[PDB]
Amino acid sequence: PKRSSDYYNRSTSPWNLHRNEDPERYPSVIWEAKCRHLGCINADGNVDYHMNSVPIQQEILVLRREPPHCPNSFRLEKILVSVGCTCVTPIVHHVAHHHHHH
Amino acid sequence: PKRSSDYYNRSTSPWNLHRNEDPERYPSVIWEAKCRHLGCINADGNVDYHMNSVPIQQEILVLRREPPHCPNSFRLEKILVSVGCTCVTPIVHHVAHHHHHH
Amino acid sequence: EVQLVESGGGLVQPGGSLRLSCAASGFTFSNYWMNWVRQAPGKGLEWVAAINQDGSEKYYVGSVKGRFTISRDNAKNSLYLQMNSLRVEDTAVYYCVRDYYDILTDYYIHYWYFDLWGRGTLVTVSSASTKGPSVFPLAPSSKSTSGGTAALGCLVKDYFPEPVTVSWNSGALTSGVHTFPAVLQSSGLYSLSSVVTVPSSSLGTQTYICNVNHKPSNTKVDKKVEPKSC
Amino acid sequence: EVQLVESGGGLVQPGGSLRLSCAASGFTFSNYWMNWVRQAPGKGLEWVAAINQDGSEKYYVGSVKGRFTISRDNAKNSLYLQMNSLRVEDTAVYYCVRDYYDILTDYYIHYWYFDLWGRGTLVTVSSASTKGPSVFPLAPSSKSTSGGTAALGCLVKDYFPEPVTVSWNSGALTSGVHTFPAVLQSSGLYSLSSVVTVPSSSLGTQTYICNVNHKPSNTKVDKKVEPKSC
Amino acid sequence: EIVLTQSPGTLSLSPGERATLSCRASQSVSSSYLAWYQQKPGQAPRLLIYGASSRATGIPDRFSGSGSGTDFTLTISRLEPEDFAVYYCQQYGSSPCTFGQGTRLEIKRTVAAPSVFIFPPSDEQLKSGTASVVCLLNNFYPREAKVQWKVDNALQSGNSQESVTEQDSKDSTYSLSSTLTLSKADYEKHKVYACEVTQGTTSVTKSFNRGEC
Amino acid sequence: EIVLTQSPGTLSLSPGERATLSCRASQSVSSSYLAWYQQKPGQAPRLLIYGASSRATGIPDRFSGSGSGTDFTLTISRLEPEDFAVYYCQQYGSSPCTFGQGTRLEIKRTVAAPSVFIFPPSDEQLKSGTASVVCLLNNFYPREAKVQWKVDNALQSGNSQESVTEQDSKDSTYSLSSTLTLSKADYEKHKVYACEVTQGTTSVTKSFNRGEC
Repeated sequence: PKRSSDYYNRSTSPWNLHRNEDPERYPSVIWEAKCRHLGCINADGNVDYHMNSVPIQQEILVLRREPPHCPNSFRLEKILVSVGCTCVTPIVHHVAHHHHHH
Repeated sequence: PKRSSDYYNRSTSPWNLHRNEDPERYPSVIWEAKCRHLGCINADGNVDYHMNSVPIQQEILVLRREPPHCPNSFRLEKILVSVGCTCVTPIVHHVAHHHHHH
Repeated sequence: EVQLVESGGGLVQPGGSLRLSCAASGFTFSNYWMNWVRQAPGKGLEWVAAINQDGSEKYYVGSVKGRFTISRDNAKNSLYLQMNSLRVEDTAVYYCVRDYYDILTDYYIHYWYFDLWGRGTLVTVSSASTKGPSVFPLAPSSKSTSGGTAALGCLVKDYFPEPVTVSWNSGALTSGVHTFPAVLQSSGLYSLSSVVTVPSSSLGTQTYICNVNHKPSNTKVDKKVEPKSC
Repeated sequence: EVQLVESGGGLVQPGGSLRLSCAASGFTFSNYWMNWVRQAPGKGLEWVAAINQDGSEKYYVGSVKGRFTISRDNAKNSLYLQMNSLRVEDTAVYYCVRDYYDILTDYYIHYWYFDLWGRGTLVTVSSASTKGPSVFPLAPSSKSTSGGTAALGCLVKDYFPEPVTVSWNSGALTSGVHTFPAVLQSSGLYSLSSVVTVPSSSLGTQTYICNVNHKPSNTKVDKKVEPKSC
Repeated sequence: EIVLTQSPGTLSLSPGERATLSCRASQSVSSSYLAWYQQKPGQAPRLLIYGASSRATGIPDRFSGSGSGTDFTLTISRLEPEDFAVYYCQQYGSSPCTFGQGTRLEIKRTVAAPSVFIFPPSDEQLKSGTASVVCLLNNFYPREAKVQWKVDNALQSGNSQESVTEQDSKDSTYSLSSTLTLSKADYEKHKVYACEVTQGTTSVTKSFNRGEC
Repeated sequence: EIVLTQSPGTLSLSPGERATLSCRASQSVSSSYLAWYQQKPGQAPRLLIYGASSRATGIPDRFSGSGSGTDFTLTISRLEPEDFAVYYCQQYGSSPCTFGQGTRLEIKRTVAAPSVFIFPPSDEQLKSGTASVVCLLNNFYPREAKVQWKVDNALQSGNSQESVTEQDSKDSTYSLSSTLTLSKADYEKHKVYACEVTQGTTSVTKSFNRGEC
């Protein structure tokens, strides 16, 4: 059993996971990432406000029993969930080919 | 119809999305994020190697027809997929409460 | 036709609050990132805060951390800057600016430079009270000591905050008029002089009145400048 | 009992390659982040590269970008540093180090400091060729000019690379021996002296031989130092 | 943060001449993301150049930019009267966006000596307890002039303030005001008030005797 | 990058004395993540302190650390002979981890004058075309000594190299070698070879005459 990732704590754009519980859901327990700071944590450990922590969104397939309280075989649905956070700036940067492909 | 996020291009840990296609999959077209650089792009637009771009992993529910080539009603499965990348360092940083809750 | 008009500026004491507004017109406001850029009197340009199209991203300069808040209302074509815990070094003209962008394929590319600027709004952070000027004459001699040319004027002293306007003979005298930029005195109040060179033979035949307007205190001073005859 | 032992060091020409290895023993190697730290002769410590437990993260100092590669084999309890396009300023003793960590609840906390160090491996990057030393006597006078004490020695000249060992009378003479640290000459070759002060009355009754070993060239020189009698 | 250093601080040239303005960055600017702005007194800045060398919309051909990495230039091939303003460079290759401190481009004309006038404080001001003595230097060139105050031949220090107008749009000259502030009691204790204006190898002293014609 | 500046470069104290070592950071170190290492000649560094004030395993009570932000101290309440080594501070609050340049802690003893010896080149070396003239300063204190070479009374410059031993574990002295390198042809053109050793207000010159007893 491998140790669950600590990226949420070591990221320059750290996040906390919030539990979402509903009986009309599969999985019933869903973990949503909420960015810790508006800014990003620089190399020195300080918050820089010329950078922003933004949540990465993903469309997840969840099972919904129609009519309610009837689990067997039906049709599922899609829901947007925040998986983690990334650090952005207002600039689209361009960097050489030798730094690429990793 | 809202413009799909450009975080993959403005992130300090940028990524590219690779298409995964299989007839025994729902959704059949899956987008996997692959980190562009080993390092992270600093504020100046340069690659810093005392930081690392790491992919954020998420467990997605995918439909698998058993026996193959029979779509109607059966039992689905879980698969780990890379959604995007984040910037990490070897240090777990600690920052004051007024910079928190955002 | 495209325009940005800022409002909300004024005098505020240190530790005070002020909200700036910028009205955008002639373009699709929601298509653009916007910024606030400031300029202290007689100094350079300085970035303050940035905001993206839908306000999901907000960026700030190091010196305004936790004190200033940038926001926008895309339905009201408005940009805002909430300024709390104001400091004396926050005194500046604040400009509302629009950022250039491109659309390559179906991808939006923001560039952090400004293709449109407002006219700016003056923000004065000081503990000095609003006061109208004390207008004193800079009287010419009745008998000249500079040939055919005489200088006369008005010393516009101890007013706060900026600005003042000075006219001569209700705007009928403009030629050879020099209204000097205001200097901040050690008292924290401004002072300036407005001068004019006229023919010394006109001193007996022509009345010279400086009209000093100070909108912050709603004071207007009309001072007749008479020759200092012996 | 815990240990880190580096190997792979040696002389390499500028533009060359070298692979360093570090063998870990006495602890669970896979539980730790590891680093390479270097020290140029007579200088300070400098971080080179870091690697996490499973090698999913690799960090490097600015000066080794694209040239050095850190890797590990958790089944073989080994750490590696692949050094390509080597430069003269890469000349240093390279240390293999283990990073301290904590386990708070079920969470692993890495700290970027080193609770265990290897003994290091010398990496010399130079265009100078491996050469054994030329051993010359530092002969004492038969008739002393320093009272009862005479100094004698061996000048160990023009050898490359480091290290050399110097002993006297096959290790039987240790008291009052001073083997000086090597100095890099303008030729790119090293030179040192090894001296000993003995009673001047012993010069006739005792033989003095310096034993110079130079493992890089597999050369051993035994030089009898005879008094310079007139 | 990238620091932008502009050179020279002030550039004095005549219409028709070529202007070369320099912007030096403390570190390399990504993708040559350097812009230039022109700002005239009382007005907002206006974009001239972007991407180091591209002209903004409506910008004439006489304006051109060049450079990469850390060194950038703004060139005006033939100066027109309207081009005399303050110019700022700005980088957008590094977060946060930063500006240079500016280069003021002023009109070079012939040396003109100023008409010096001295004004005693008004009797009206004297009842408030303060005496302001004003010295006016009218329509001179260049901007640099040394103004010194003397009270009964004793040179004054720290009790004056100067103000200079913008360059005149018609004759390209400057005017300067120097104000000497004294208490009424100090003003009444002395007789001779002198304003000494030095421009090169020439000094002009304009004076008055308190309570005299 | 956080730059760590250590002070003093060299600290000369006797066993029993208290040692105070300083580490100054160019910027604040997060969570006081500062470590100290001791390194003896020919050996690898050894961790003493972590988290600015905590002792590593097996480290005696005489070693203590303090400080936060930018200023940190390493204290040795009572120095023992084994504590004389080089000490490095290291920060791990900012990426990348960086080290100070070190403080060498050396044993302070009484001033001892060196026994000076001069050696002409061997006749064996002379056939190779090079002459190495050696000057030995044996068992002196302090480490600082001025060694000058004179050839027929002409002061030499740029043709010598010095080497100093580690502090002697028994008497706490240093020994120094100074080597003068000349071609055989230059060596044979001159007669008097002198090595001048200055220590304070005293100079000792040890010499020889080439081809003389």
